[PDB]
Amino acid sequence: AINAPVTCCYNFTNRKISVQRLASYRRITSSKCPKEAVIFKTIVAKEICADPKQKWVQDSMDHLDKQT
Amino acid sequence: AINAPVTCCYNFTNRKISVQRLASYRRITSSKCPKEAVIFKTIVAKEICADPKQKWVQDSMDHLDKQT
Amino acid sequence: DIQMTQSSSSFSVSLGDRVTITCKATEDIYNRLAWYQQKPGSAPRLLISGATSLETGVPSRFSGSGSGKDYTLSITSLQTEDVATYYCQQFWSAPYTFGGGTKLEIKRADAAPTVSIFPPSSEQLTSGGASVVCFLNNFYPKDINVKWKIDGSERQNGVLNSWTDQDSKDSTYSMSSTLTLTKDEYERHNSYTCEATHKTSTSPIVKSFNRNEC
Amino acid sequence: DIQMTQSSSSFSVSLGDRVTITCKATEDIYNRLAWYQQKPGSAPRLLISGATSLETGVPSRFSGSGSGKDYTLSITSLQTEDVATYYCQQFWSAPYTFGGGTKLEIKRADAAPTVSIFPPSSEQLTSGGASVVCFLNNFYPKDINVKWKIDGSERQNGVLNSWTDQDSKDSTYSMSSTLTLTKDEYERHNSYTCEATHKTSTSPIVKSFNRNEC
Amino acid sequence: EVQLQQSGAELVKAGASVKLSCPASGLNIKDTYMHWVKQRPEQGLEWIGRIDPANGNTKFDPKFQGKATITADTSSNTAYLQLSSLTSEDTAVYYCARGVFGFFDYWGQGTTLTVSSAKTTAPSVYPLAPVCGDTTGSSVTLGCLVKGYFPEPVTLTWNSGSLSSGVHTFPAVLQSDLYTLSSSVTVTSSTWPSQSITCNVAHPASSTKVDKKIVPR
Amino acid sequence: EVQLQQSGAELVKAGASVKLSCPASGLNIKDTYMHWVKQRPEQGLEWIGRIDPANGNTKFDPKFQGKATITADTSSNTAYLQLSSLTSEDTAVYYCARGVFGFFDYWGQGTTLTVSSAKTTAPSVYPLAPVCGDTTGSSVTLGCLVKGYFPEPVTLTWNSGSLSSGVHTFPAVLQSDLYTLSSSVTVTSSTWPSQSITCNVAHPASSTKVDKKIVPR
Repeated sequence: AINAPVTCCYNFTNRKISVQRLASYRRITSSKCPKEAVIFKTIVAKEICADPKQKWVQDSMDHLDKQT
Repeated sequence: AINAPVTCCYNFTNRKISVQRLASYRRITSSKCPKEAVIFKTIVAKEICADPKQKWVQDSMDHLDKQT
Repeated sequence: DIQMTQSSSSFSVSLGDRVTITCKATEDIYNRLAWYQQKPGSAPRLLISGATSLETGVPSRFSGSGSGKDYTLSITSLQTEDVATYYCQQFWSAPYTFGGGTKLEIKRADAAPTVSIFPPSSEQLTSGGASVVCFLNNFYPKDINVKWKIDGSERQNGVLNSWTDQDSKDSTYSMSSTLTLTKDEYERHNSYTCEATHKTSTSPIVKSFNRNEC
Repeated sequence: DIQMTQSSSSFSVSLGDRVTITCKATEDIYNRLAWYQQKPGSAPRLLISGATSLETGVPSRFSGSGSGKDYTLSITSLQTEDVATYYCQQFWSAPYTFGGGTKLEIKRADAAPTVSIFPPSSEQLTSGGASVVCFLNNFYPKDINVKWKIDGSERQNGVLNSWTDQDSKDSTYSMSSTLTLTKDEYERHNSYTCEATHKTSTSPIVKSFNRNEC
Repeated sequence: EVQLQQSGAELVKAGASVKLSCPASGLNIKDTYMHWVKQRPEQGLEWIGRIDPANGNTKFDPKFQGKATITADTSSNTAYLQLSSLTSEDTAVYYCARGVFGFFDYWGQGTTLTVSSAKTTAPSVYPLAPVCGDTTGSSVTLGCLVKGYFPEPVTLTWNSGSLSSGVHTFPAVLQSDLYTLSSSVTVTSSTWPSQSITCNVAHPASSTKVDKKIVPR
Repeated sequence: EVQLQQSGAELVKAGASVKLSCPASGLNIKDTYMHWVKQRPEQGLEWIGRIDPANGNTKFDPKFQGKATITADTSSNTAYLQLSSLTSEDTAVYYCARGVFGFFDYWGQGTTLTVSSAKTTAPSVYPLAPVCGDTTGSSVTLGCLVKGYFPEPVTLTWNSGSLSSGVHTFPAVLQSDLYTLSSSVTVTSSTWPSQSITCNVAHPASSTKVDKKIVPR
């Protein structure tokens, strides 16, 4: 349990992502990371780090959450 | 591509793992991590960080690699 | 705003069994619920977020689930360190709001309170004040009622009460009731009584003393 | 030890097409193969490890695959910056060993060399030395042969040659051949010839000069 | 790791204003949202507002607009909570916490704010001994009434701490701007008044320490 | 990020020994394996050995046992490669690299080691001009023979660098312990000897700079 790996974000995509391209998201909060972040999973399983504070990032989360 | 998340290891299991418990392993080498590490995937999909330098860790790798 | 409510504000439980705490949202919150634990002298501790995500340093016996508007926290083989208050919180939309909380207490056999009454000390009388103190110690369950009677009449003014949390050792509770009145009022009457009403007896426990005699 | 070998040590290619480099291990190495790129003035750069894993800063047009003892590196839409030498390396068991390398060169039309011959300068003769220099410039393909003849005889001693890498601009190659001999030997003969043999002609190109006359 | 420090305690007159501070270490408040939460024994936990130290924007629960002012300093990595024209309804415990998403994974130990007009006042220690009719059971109970002090806390022990079993020290209560507290200890009849029983009351704020021997009658 | 620095260049007599150093920054060599690799134009890349800076253990390719000694210093975060009783067979480029797994993701720019007995020697610059029969084409070619210097490098330019097209500067070659190099430039008949053409040879090691005007005849 304590020796599990931790995934972190070292960069934030600077280009917004279409919601029709998103499949799911993860919340990164480990103090082991440089900072809290959001990881988007695209339709094709690609992972992308985004800034939790940007309006579109929050609007996406709200959408994926309200989704099925 | 540049904004993909990076998985790192912040601890190394201090207890050896039975090879009959292992399913696969990953090599962690990103300079973004504190140091190079090995991530073991157990029969039940659990992930465990281990030290690349320990004999059993290397013997495991050799085994999983020579495996199918 | 979204209102969060919890089934109950208290549960008497046993070490070792399974405990379930329930939360109900005023409207769907899409798994954006968090659970916290809080002990008497510190900030709340995050245990679970996203309704299911367990914080790293949190024991695996804790788990949560649910959806839409109904969520539940579950603790298996309850440990003594697990006795505390649990709060659910929603983070779907501001203003963020918490549940009223559920306090866990450990169950034990009934125990009548040990009642002791004390007249004002001489030191205090010298300053014009007159305080009658009464301790109701090591009783269970926690509910109890104290009533004061002067010469036979019930008084309600000048009484200050304080209670202690469940004792980590014997699991009982304690209370202190103080009747405070001017030295002149104090000397104006004679009999001072303290009355405890508690599950342990149909008749209340009475302790008293006459001001005149010793 | 495990011996690694590559299909060829060189390939002439075109910007834009697909390029494949092959590696063959002396014995199964269970995908523990790595690929490196190296340019004329620096250390090799890791591109791929684990036979398939692409290093982060590496362009997606690079990829590798294979198993057991046979592996291959593939580069799509070759870029000019991609022209370099590629090495495969095994890390299954020590001693770790690399392939002999495969150098990529850009293909272009044939080009005969431009031959120029130079007699020893006066400055050098003053020191007892005598060097005849010969440049064979901007020719393609890279293979070329220079032969020296004194008065008509072929000489092989005292000749030092140097070649340049493919020119980033015209894609040709160049060579310098120097015949060095004691000033006394130099003055002992008369005719000094330089002969270039190259794909561009059945007959070799000849440049010469007589020591006596100017 | 991440750790938040808080002012600890504050005593302010009704009508006045106060500014609580919460210094962070182990993280950069620029990268997150800093929140403040109010907690009262009776009405529980209440989210007040948040601030994005990166741009200085805030979000409040309308219920606190014009009473609460959240501000931050990225250089000192500190968050602030200003409360204006305080009333007794404002006295409570204030926590600051981190949480870009809305829940709070890191908290400060909290700062207690008591809205009073009281002044630092030494306590009065009164002994609690049984009467004449009281002295028959197997175990006897003595007590201590610590009254009229401010502000909190007033630690208390018996026989310099070598008498710990059977000790009940009750929480303090506000009695018209002054705190009152009591402690009881139970020993066996044989040990009292044969053995000496004393309570030791300490009130750091007034640099006072008081010992009161419990004597019969 | 991770970056390895290397001695750069070394000149040692045959039979002597040498110690190359590779300082690391951006990572801690304790956490990994530090390797050394030899490279020669002819025989390519060769893994020599590795060291675990944590315990000081080494692993060598038998072919280098008793000729190569790998050592490290966790404090200075430096790796070392010692070579004994050097021979010409030892002159090559030596790289040090990181790689707990066996492949090498981080390399040092490399240190060239030349096994010679030569001494720092200034170069001799000789002009290269056409003969009488040579002076008919549309473009003419002039050259420069830089001979007898040591050690490398000897930069070279034409007309202080304002003559760059048609310039071919060939790699240096060892001629009995002394380097020889040449450069050719091609211009148009009209510009020479009308315009002045000069080669500028620099040899940092001997603090020399030489300009040689190319004059006919």
